[PDB]
Amino acid sequence: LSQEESTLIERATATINSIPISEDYSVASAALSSDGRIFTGVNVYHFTGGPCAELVVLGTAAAAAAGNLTCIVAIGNENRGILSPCGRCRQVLLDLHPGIKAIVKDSDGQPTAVGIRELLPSGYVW
Amino acid sequence: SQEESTLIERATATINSIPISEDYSVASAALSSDGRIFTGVNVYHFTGGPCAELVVLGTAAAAAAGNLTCIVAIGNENRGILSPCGRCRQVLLDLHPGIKAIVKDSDGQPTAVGIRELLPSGYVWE
Amino acid sequence: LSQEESTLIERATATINSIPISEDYSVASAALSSDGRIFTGVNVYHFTGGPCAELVVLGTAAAAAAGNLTCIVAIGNENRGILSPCGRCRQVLLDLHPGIKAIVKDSDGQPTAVGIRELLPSGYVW
Amino acid sequence: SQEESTLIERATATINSIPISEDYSVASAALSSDGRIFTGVNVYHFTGGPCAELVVLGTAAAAAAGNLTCIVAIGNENRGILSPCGRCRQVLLDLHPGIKAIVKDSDGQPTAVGIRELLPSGYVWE
Ligand SMILES: CN(CC[C@H](N)CC(=O)N[C@H]1C=C[C@H](N2C=C[C@@](N)(O)NC2=O)O[C@@H]1C(=O)O)C(=N)N
Ligand SMILES: CN(CC[C@H](N)CC(=O)N[C@H]1C=C[C@H](N2C=C[C@@](N)(O)NC2=O)O[C@@H]1C(=O)O)C(=N)N
Ligand SMILES: CN(CC[C@H](N)CC(=O)N[C@H]1C=C[C@H](N2C=C[C@@](N)(O)NC2=O)O[C@@H]1C(=O)O)C(=N)N
Ligand SMILES: CN(CC[C@H](N)CC(=O)N[C@H]1C=C[C@H](N2C=C[C@@](N)(O)NC2=O)O[C@@H]1C(=O)O)C(=N)N
Ligand SMILES: [As]
Ligand SMILES: [As]
Ligand SMILES: [As]
Ligand SMILES: [As]
Ligand SMILES: [Zn+2]
Ligand SMILES: [Zn+2]
Ligand SMILES: [Zn+2]
Ligand SMILES: [Zn+2]
Repeated sequence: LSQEESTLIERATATINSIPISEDYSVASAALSSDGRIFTGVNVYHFTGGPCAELVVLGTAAAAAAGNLTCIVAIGNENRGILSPCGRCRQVLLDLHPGIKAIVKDSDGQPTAVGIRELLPSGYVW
Repeated sequence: SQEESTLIERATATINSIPISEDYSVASAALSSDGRIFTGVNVYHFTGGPCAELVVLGTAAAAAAGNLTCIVAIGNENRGILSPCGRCRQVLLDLHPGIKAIVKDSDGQPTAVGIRELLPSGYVWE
Repeated sequence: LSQEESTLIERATATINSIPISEDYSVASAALSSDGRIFTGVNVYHFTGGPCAELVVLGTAAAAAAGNLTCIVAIGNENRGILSPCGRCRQVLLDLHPGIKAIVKDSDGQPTAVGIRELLPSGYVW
Repeated sequence: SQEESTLIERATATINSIPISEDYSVASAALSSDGRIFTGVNVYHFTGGPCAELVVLGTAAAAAAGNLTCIVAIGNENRGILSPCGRCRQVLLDLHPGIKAIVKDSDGQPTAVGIRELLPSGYVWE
């Protein structure tokens, strides 16, 4: 319902729907920075651990000296909507942006922002 | 080459435009067949945070860049050109088989080398 | 308190304490199979995503046609005790062994077996 | 060579001793300086599940094998020898710089090749 939430979802959705359907690049992500910017990116699939969209976003933000990221979401291609961050993404997000929130779907399938720590209970502290 | 220098210059500007960091310490820049340039910075993590080159691949994909023809990585602390790691070579060989990577030759001078030459008898993923 | 729990912890602990102190190999893991076997392994640290001990254990079990794994634990070197599985390990465990439990420490720092799904709420379904 | 054939034979027996699987489809066997042989099977996962070779590295480390001198990977479906992937070459070059890998030559016959030759102008991690 949030304007910030709807906008992030919109940017990620528009990003994935603007590229050709691909099995290598099938998810887009968008994150909001505390200094007033939004960074996007798409995943790179590879058996050796190609980065999820969220990790591409982290590198894109870093390249712009974005600093602290407060919220991030991932949207799947072919109108799949919000995709929950995988376990590796949660670990990287927790270690590099502990104050970040991730948008996921609740029981009713409605968008909801959750603290990263809640997505990774008793998380490993690197 | 003009295109070569262009990527080196862009990646160098990128890493020199962000705070010194152990998490974000390398920048990369790639050239697409259409002539566009894409950049990115690595995201270090023990679970396999993406190298700058992989962030670049995802950034280009988010822009529907298509095929990439050349890519280089520049390290912080004035280290200069860094040869692509083994994982990067595999991902590049699988997603952009015709791409070339810039590395330092015997005399420490930059040069463009085909991906296949950097991964002889390479494993071809199906 | 469980005998099965104490034994897994013991096997993992004995495994890590039997090798030279290393920054590359610093954690051991042990998992129980439904067919009556216990598999161990140590991590392999690498920036490209060297496998955590638990992933080495998964490959070791697979090599023995172990089948279904029911419980797994990780023990750090230098008497660090039980280490919670990282986010990537949780994702791999969920996708390859959905019925498995992981031993982690509770508020009182006491060993406790938890369902993998509880360690990865609203988990991404590959 | 006798040692060569030994690794090939061991890895072949390993992959042929487990159920056909898309998650566990390659076996690897390595030789240590002391003469011991270590095996393992890959663990496929998009977040970067370990290749069989990395599982082998962790298995050897759990036995305090020390330095590894040679390693090979054998694929299921009677595919035979598989060249080590780019990520594997990087990890091998960083943790076992003097190791050699068995690959198929021009005539498709097995041969031992130094890791450095498989990763020319390789990135050296610090
Ligand atoms: C044959 N092949 C493989 C196809 C394979 N089915 C692709 C696949 O499953 N990709 C997925 C891998 C990562 C990605 N993903 C998942 C969770 C996330 N929210 O953290 N962020 C993210 O980017 O989601 C993709 C997704 O749902 O299409 C090739 N690409 N060649
Ligand atoms: C303590 N710590 C770790 C510090 C560690 N020394 C960082 C490090 O070595 N990072 C490296 C990881 C990836 C990156 N790299 C390497 C090869 C490449 N050309 O493919 N592309 C690429 O981006 O190069 C970085 C580099 O040389 O500083 C933390 N960040 N917390
Ligand atoms: C300089 N350097 C890096 C040193 C670095 N500090 C090592 C490090 O942090 N390793 C960690 C990486 C993975 C491992 N780990 C974590 C969570 C797990 N339960 O899922 N399973 C697992 O094996 O835990 C190790 C641990 O706690 O020592 C080198 N190795 N060269
Ligand atoms: C649908 N799916 C994916 C199926 C996929 N085709 C599996 C696949 O290609 N796996 C490969 C991933 C790693 C492995 N591999 C590659 C190079 C190596 N020499 O370094 N060592 C190694 O173990 O080789 C396997 C291989 O050739 O079957 C699932 N498992 N769910
Ligand atoms: As939000
Ligand atoms: As070039
Ligand atoms: As248990
Ligand atoms: As050999
Ligand atoms: Zn992810
Ligand atoms: Zn790399
Ligand atoms: Zn892990
Ligand atoms: Zn590999």
